[PDB]
Amino acid sequence: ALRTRLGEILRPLNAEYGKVVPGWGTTPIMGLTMVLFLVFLLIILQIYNSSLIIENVDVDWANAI
Amino acid sequence: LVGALPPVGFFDPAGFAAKASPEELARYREVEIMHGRFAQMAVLGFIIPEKCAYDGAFGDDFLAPTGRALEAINTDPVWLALTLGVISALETLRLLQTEPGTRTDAKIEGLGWRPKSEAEFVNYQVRELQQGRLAMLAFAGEIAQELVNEKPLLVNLQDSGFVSW
Amino acid sequence: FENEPGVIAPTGFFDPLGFTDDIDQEKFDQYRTAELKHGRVAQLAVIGYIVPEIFRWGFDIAPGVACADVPNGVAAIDAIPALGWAQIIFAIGAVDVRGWFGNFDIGKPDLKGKDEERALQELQHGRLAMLAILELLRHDSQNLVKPGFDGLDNLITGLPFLY
Amino acid sequence: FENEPGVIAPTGFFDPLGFTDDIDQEKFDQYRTAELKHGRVAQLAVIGYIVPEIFRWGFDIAPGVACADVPNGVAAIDAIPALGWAQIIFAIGAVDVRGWFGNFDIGKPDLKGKDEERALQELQHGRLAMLAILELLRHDSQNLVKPGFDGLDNLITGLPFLY
Amino acid sequence: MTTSLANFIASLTAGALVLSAIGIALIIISKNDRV
Ligand code: CLA
Ligand code: CLA
Ligand code: CLA
Ligand code: CLA
Ligand SMILES: CC1=C(C#C/C(C)=C/C=C/C(C)=C/C=C/C=C(C)/C=C/C=C(C)/C=C/[C@@]23O[C@]2(C)C[C@@H](O)CC3(C)C)C(C)(C)C[C@H](O)C1
Repeated sequence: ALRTRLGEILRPLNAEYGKVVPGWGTTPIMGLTMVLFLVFLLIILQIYNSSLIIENVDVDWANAI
Repeated sequence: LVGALPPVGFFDPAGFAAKASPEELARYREVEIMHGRFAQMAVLGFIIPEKCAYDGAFGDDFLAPTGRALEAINTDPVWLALTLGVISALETLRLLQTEPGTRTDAKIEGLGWRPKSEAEFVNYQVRELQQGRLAMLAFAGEIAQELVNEKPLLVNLQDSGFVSW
Repeated sequence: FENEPGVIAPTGFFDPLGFTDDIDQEKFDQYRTAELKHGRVAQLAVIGYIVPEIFRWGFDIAPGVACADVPNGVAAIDAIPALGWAQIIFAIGAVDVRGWFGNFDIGKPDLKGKDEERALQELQHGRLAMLAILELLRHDSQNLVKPGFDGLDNLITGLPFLY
Repeated sequence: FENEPGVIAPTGFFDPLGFTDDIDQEKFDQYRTAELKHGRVAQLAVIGYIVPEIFRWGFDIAPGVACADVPNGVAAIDAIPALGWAQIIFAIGAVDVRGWFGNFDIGKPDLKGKDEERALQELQHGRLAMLAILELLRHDSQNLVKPGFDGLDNLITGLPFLY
Repeated sequence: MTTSLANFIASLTAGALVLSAIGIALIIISKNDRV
C-alpha cells in the first residue's frame, strides 16, 4: 500500500473501525429529538395547508419590497 | 428522619410519629415528597401563563376577562380532560413499574447530576423537602386568593399597593 | 478540601455545585484571590456609588468639569473621554500587577491579636458588598434604559434623606 | 551574557549603557519577552495605521458607525465610546494573560529546518517596525495638535499613490 | 393564541394519550404472561 503525505495527514481520521459504546446510551436523546422534529414538521405543514391560522401570517403572494 | 431544619427544629404538635409503623412513616415521607413536587409544578404553572397573559404576548382573549389561570377550566374542557388523562396514564405506568417503599425514586441515575458526597446528598434532600414545603402552602394560598377576589395575583398586588409598578 | 477560612456558621462549607472537587492546592489559591479582589472592589464601589450625591470635587477632567458631571451612575462613563479612562485603567493595572504603591510596610498593621477572624469578617463584608453592587447596577441600568420602568425614583433608594 | 540571539552583523552587541551588568537570567528572560511583545505590537500597529486610509468595514460600534466616519489617526480614541474600548482591552488582556485562543496545536508546526535564523529575522522586522510608529505617531500627534507644523499633508508621507 | 393553536395542541395531547394507553396495555400483558 502506497503512503503519501496527504495519507499521513488524514490517517488519524480513519483509525477506529468498529468501536462502539456498550449498550443503549444516547438513544433517548435521539428519540426526543425525533419527536420534536415531527412536531415541527407538522406545524409548518399545517401552516402551509391553511389548517392552522395564526396572527400576522398571511399565506398569499406578498408585495415584498 | 432528615427534617427538623434549624429554623424551628422538629415539628409535630399532633404527635403522629408516635403511633406509626416504620412502613407508615415511609409512606408519609413518600406522600410528602409527591405532594411537594406536584405543588412546585402547579405554582410555576400558575405563575408563568398569568404573566404571559398580562404582557399580552399570547394575543388577545387568552384567558378570558379576568385572565386568571383558572379560566382554562371553562374555556378548554376537552383539552384539560386530555391533559388529566395523559397524566393519569403516566402515573399508572409509575404505579405498575414501582414497588412500595421506592415510589419516589425514579431509576434515572445516569441522566441527572446527583452530587457525589453523601452529606451533600442529604443536604439536597433537605432542600427539596423545604422548597416543596413552601410550594405546598403557596398553591393553596393562590387558589384561595383567586377564588375569593376573582382577580389575578399581580393585578391584585398592583391594586392594593405593595408593588410600585 | 473543606478546611480553609471562609466558613461562617449558618451554612458551613458552601460548595453546592462541587466546584472544588477535582482540583489541587494551586487552583484554590486563584479562586480565593479572585474572590478577595472582587469583594474588595465591591466594598469600594458601594461607597463610590453612595458618596457622589452629597459633595463633589474641585477638578475639571479636561473641558467638562468633574463636579456636576453626568448623572453619577452608568451615565457618567460616556461623559469622560475614552483616553482618560484608558489612562486610569492602565494606572490601576500597573499598581495592581507590579505592586507599585499600595504595598507599604506601614500598611501591614498590628496583626498581634486575632488574625483568623478579621479576615473572615472582611470576607463576609465583601460578599455583602458584592450583592449590594448587583442590585445597585441592576437599578441603575433598569432606570437608565427606560425612564420609569419601575415606579421608583431617588437613585440610591432606601436612603431618602440624601437625595 | 553577551551570548544570546539578537546580534545580526552591522554593529553586534548593542549595550552601550550597560543595563545588563549585575543581572541574572530571569531578568534577561523578562527583558526578552518585553522586547518581543513590544515589537509584535509595533508590527501589527504599522499595518493598522496604513490600511484604513483606503478600505474599511461597516462596523457599527454602537450608534457611532465606523463606515468612513471614524478618523484613522490618533483621534479615533475619543470617537469610539469608552465602554467599547474597555471591553476590547479586557478581551485582549484575557488573551494576553490566560492564553485564550492563541497557542494551538496547528499554531506553529514548520520549524523543522531554519529555527535560529527565523527568530532573528522576526526581531529585526520588529525593531524596524518600532522605529516606524515613533515617527508615524510623532507625525500624527504633531499634525493633530495644530496643523501646519510640517509643510505636508496626507498622513503617511512617502506613499503618494495611496491618498 | 387562536382557536386553531389550542385545537392543535389538544390533538397532540390526545395522540399522546392514545399511544400511552396502547403502550400500557402491551407492557402489562407482557409482564403478566412472562413465559
Ligand atoms: C399532606 C402533606 C404532608 C405530609 C404527608 C407530611 C408528612 C410529614 N411531615 Mg410535614 N409539612 C407539610 C405537609 C406534610 N407533611 C407542610 C405543608 C408543612 C409546612 C410548610 C410541613 C412542615 C413540616 C415540618 C417542619 C416537619 C414536618 C415533618 C413531617 C414528617 C413527620 C410528621 C408526622 O409525624 O406526620 C405528619 C402527619 C401526617 C403524615 C398526617 C397528615 C396530617 C393531617 C391528617 C392532614 C391535615 C392537614 C390540615 C387540614 C391542615 C390544612 C392546612 C391549611 C393551609 C389548608 C412526615 C413525613 C417533620 C419531620 O419529619 O422532620 C424531622 C418536621 O420536622 N413537616
Ligand atoms: C403539574 C403541574 C401542571 C399542570 C397540571 C398543568 C396543566 C396545564 N397547563 Mg401548565 N405549566 C406547568 C405545570 C402544570 N400545568 C409549569 C411548571 C409551567 C411552566 C413552564 C406551565 C406552563 C404552561 C403554559 C405556558 C400553558 C400551560 C397550559 C396548561 C393547560 C394545558 C396544558 C397541556 O395540554 O399540556 C399538554 C401536556 C403536556 C405537554 C405534558 C407532557 C406530556 C408528555 C410529554 C407525554 C409523554 C409522551 C407519551 C406518553 C409517549 C407514549 C409512549 C407510551 C409507551 C407511554 C393545563 C390545564 C396552557 C393553558 O392554556 O393553560 C393555562 C398554556 O398555554 N401551562
Ligand atoms: C490595565 C489594567 C489592568 C491590568 C493589567 C490588570 C491585571 C490583572 N487583574 Mg485587574 N482590574 C483592573 C485593571 C487591570 N487589571 C481594574 C480597573 C479593575 C476594577 C474594575 C480590576 C479588577 C480585578 C479583579 C476583581 C481581579 C483582577 C485580576 C487581575 C489579574 C488576572 C486577571 C486578568 O489579567 O484579567 C482577565 C480578564 C478577564 C477574564 C475579563 C473578565 C470579564 C469581565 C467581566 C469583562 C467586563 C467588561 C466590562 C463591560 C467593562 C468594565 C468597565 C468598568 C466596570 C471598569 C491581572 C494581574 C484577578 C486576579 O488577580 O485574580 C485572579 C481578579 O480577580 N482585576
Ligand atoms: C486586562 C488587560 C491586560 C492584562 C492583564 C495584560 C497582561 C500583561 N501584559 Mg499586556 N497589553 C494589553 C492588555 C493586558 N495585558 C493590551 C490591550 C495591550 C496593547 C495596548 C498590551 C500590551 C502589552 C505590552 C507591550 C507588554 C504587555 C505586558 C504584559 C505582562 C506584564 C505587564 C502587565 O501585566 O501590565 C503592567 C502594566 C504596566 C507596567 C503599565 C505601563 C504604563 C503604560 C505603558 C502607560 C500607557 C499610557 C497611555 C497614555 C495609555 C494608552 C491607551 C491607549 C491609547 C492604547 C502581562 C502578561 C508586558 C510583558 O509581557 O513583558 C513585561 C509588555 O511588554 N502588554
Ligand atoms: C444597594 C442598597 C443599599 C445598600 C447597601 C449596602 C449593604 C451596601 C454595602 C455596605 C457595606 C457592607 C459596606 C462595608 C463597608 C466596609 C468598610 C467601609 C470598611 C472599610 C475598612 C477599611 C478600608 C480598612 C482599612 C485599613 O486601613 C485600616 C483601617 C488599617 C490598615 O492598616 C489596613 C486596612 C487597609 C485594612 C442601600 C443604598 C443602603 C439601600 C438600597 O435600598 C439598597
